[PDB]
Amino acid sequence: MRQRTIVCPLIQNDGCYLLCKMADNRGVFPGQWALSGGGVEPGERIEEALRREIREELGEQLILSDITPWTFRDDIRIKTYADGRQEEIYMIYLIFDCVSANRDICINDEFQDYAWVAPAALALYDLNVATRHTLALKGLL
Repeated sequence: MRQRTIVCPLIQNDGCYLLCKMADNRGVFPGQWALSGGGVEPGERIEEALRREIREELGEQLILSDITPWTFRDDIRIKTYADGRQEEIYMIYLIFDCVSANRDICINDEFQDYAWVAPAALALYDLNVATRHTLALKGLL
């Protein structure tokens, strides 16, 4: 029963949403599509954590017009060990609406590809579970 808080940006430009394709040895299923995001370090505000993770994962050339808190949600993930023993990980997600003023992306090693996706197409991507739950809540699927 361990605990993680994740800050997640939902980045939009010109009506399209940014999705990133996870690198081939990341995730339980490799090469799923996802929102970027990460944890909040001791000593940092949640918006400071968000902006740092954007720069790290998507590069310094991406210019944000604004960032607004949207909503939160939670999930339990199970980690199953080699002998079938399990541990639960309790995740809280803090989701921000982000509008970017441009589309210049430089992905880091966590990702292998990215796309700017029309809302109608989002559901059809092989989204990871977290990303599907988030976009579903937003009414985009």
